[PDB]
Amino acid sequence: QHRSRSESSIESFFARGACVTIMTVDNPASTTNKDKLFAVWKITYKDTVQLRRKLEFFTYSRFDMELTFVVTANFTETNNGHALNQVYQIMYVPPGAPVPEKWDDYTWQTSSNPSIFYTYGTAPARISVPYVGISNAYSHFYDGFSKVPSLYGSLNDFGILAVRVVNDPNPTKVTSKIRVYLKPKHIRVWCPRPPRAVAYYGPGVDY
Amino acid sequence: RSGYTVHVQCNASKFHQGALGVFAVPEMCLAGDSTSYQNANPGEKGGTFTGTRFCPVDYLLGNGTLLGNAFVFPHQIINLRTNNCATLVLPYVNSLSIDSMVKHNNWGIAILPLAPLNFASESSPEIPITLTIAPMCCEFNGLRNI
Amino acid sequence: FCGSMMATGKLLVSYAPPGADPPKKRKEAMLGTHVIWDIGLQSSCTMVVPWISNTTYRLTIDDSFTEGGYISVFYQTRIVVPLSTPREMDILGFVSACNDFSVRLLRDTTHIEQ
Repeated sequence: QHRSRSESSIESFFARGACVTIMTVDNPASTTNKDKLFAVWKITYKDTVQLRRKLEFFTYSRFDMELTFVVTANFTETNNGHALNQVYQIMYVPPGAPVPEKWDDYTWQTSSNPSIFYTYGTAPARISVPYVGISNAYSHFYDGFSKVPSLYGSLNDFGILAVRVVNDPNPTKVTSKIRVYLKPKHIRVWCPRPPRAVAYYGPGVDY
Repeated sequence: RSGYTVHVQCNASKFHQGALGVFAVPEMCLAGDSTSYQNANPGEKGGTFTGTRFCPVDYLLGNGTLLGNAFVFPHQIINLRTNNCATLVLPYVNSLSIDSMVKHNNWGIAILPLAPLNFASESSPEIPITLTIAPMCCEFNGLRNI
Repeated sequence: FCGSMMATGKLLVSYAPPGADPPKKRKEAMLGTHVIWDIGLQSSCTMVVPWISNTTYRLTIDDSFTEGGYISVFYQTRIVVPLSTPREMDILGFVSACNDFSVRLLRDTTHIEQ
């Protein structure tokens, strides 16, 4: 037999990096004193059609995450004033911790939240998150309620990603976008199910 | 925690024809055409699918997936001209090693007519289907009073 | 069961022990001691009632007892027939004593007096 089944394996079928979100931040002008924008996004796969649809083939799952960040920037007005190099703080808030609510706040200080400091113009930043969960596997479908006479189908908690620019305001407003590329790793699945059609999918098992 | 053994039987004569499919869906999250705790738990009375209250869609199995693919789930076929009994031995399936039974339903059992019922003239116009469930390897912890 | 060879169905034969009033619904009888008799592959059903009493003997004629148990037959399932076959069947019953029965204290009261 000169044909192998090694390209349909679970790792081959799933472990591929795809963009999951685009987070916008900016460093405003030092003249106008409006608040500096910061980005917050909760980790969830229910916004990428392809990854979700490939996950709904099964009901129980386990995997680690590999996250990469691609940062780009641009001036947003025709001014001769320029800016120096920029450094970005990319904070990962594990599942269960408070989320930032203002750009300057103790949440960008806690020793518990691990951060990355990335200087513009260098190789993209990368990290790996392990399997974080209280059960022995994620559950895409859950026939249960939180309270019995309450939500019908548990939701999975992965963490949060917050992003800001460490530099203080320049005299020039510069806007930046960070694209997050996620890659599941060491994945295992259980109990296959029939796949759903492309009907925009849905928030739950509702249709 | 516990497993189950389900035995389905159909009483039919040699002049009846039709086919049934029995499917054992793990974590059978259903949906109607909009749920509450009253809909997902109808009790021993059970519920009924429907075609084109809370009544999922038969050809979608109530969860948006086509009926034809439903054979990925553990299943059996009762063809009246070959056999009229089916048996499924369901082990315990859950992400946790043990869980609260009062809030969580491990399995769902669905019975769907693949080929409608027909019979010779003047026969019995409707035949009975019986379910018999036996728990296996049960065990409980955290005993309260009463 | 003295019905047709082409009939099919199920009956529930339940035994209620002494001191318990008779069951009135098939579900109540199902939770007790019972047997499902399948009309279609067996023509006769046997049920042995054991010996239960505080004393070693019991009086043949007694009043206010209102116990001893009951035997009941319930429709577990309807009866299905293939064709114009008659839908009315008959069943007969027979009773006997096992090899551990006994009696004592002979009493005779037969009299033709007027």
